[PDB]
Amino acid sequence: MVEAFCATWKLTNSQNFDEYMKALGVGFATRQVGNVTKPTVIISQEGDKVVIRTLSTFKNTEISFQLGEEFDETTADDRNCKSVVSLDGDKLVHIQKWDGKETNFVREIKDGKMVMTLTFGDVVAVRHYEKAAA
Ligand SMILES: CC(C)CCC[C@@H](C)[C@H]1CC[C@H]2[C@@H]3CC=C4C[C@@H](O)CC[C@]4(C)[C@H]3CC[C@]12C
Repeated sequence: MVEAFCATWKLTNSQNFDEYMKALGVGFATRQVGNVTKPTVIISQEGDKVVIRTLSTFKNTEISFQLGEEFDETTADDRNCKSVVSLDGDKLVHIQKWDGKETNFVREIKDGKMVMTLTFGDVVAVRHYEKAAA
């Protein structure tokens, strides 16, 4: 459940991310710095809401949401999206819709690490995070 994700995570490895970035139409200037930064993602629960903070040398982002309740999200690549995060078994599914398009993130816990899968059509990226000290 959500508890399993409530920790501080540090990005260690990214697979197929540049490809995915470019499928999204992410501009070059955001892309090249998105390939080298290793963000710190801090997930917690305030009341009944999940809070996701992201510390990065490019941008610091923060979002709050209740599971299943749609909300406006301005992504780090400046996409104004209608987003929904829900529980899917033991995984979190984050859906983003914008400009008639859609992309999805799947957060899971495999072997102690947080594995996040990003899908835009047939283009898929996988991002790996290790638990770090709070
Ligand atoms: C965080 C910056 C440097 C990345 C560039 C922003 C662009 C490419 C968009 C597209 C997909 C978005 C990402 C989706 C997944 C993650 C995992 C994590 O680490 C927090 C931010 C991050 C990385 C988002 C930040 C913004 C993002 C990366």
